[PDB]
Amino acid sequence: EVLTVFHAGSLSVPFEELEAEFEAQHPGVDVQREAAGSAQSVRKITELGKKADVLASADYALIPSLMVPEYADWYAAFARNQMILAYTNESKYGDEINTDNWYEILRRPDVRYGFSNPNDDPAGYRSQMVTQLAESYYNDDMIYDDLMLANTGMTLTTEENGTALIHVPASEEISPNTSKIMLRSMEVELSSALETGEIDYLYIYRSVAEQHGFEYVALPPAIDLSSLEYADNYSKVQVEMVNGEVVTGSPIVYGVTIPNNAENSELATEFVALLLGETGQQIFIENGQPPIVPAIAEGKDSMPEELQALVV
Repeated sequence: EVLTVFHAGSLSVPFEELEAEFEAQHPGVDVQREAAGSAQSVRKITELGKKADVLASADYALIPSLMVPEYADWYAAFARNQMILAYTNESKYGDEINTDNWYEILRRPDVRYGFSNPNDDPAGYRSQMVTQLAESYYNDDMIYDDLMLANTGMTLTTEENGTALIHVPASEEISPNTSKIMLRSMEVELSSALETGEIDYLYIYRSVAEQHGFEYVALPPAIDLSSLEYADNYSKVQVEMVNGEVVTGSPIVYGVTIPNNAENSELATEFVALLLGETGQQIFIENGQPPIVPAIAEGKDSMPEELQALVV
């Protein structure tokens, strides 16, 4: 039989490992994964009329926003990403750097750091969010100014409600000081630059750092966008992109559901049980995407009995 799984691209490595283990436990089963962007994966079900047994989004909130109640009765937040500061043995002051002093290292004139385009890449605007949130955490109101405002065409205003608003101009108008910053649209250019020592530090997800074998500084959960419990702190920063669209600091949390129109719901239950259980947990730990344990569910009383045992 066949199990159809639509998942976010960033879930590819762990879901590959899940496919292998699930097929090893279930001989006759053919797991057919489709990797795409999270919103695209959801739209396949909600707009294109495609049938999937499992839907996994890199933004859990897309499930209640777009699928509930017509296509989903429940969802579970099961893992997260986290913003880190990646480096290598070639990075200046790598021996010194830690969670307490990372921004002080970045302040040094000879240190160069990379981040993605904040207009086009979530990792890009997230680099700005994390840096701004650092100010309240470390009691230093010049971190964002020194690192970003002084070296780019990005600006900052304070909204009437106390929220920090970062303004990103046209990509060609960001015009970074290249002695301090490497800014790229394609993240692989930045990871390559870190590998060769062209940059010293790189704002990227933990998953990416671990995949490349980079060292990294773990950042406080209050600022690193990893934790559901710090959602109200993350929301204290917003980023306005050139087009006018505004994004808000929020947890980077993965969500899963079995769609209401799944063709093999019973088999889907067993797959999600593997994902939420000890096997899936370790797989996600190993890919730098820490699991939420137990997973946090909405619509728990509408979930299969087997899955209810695996959620809060």
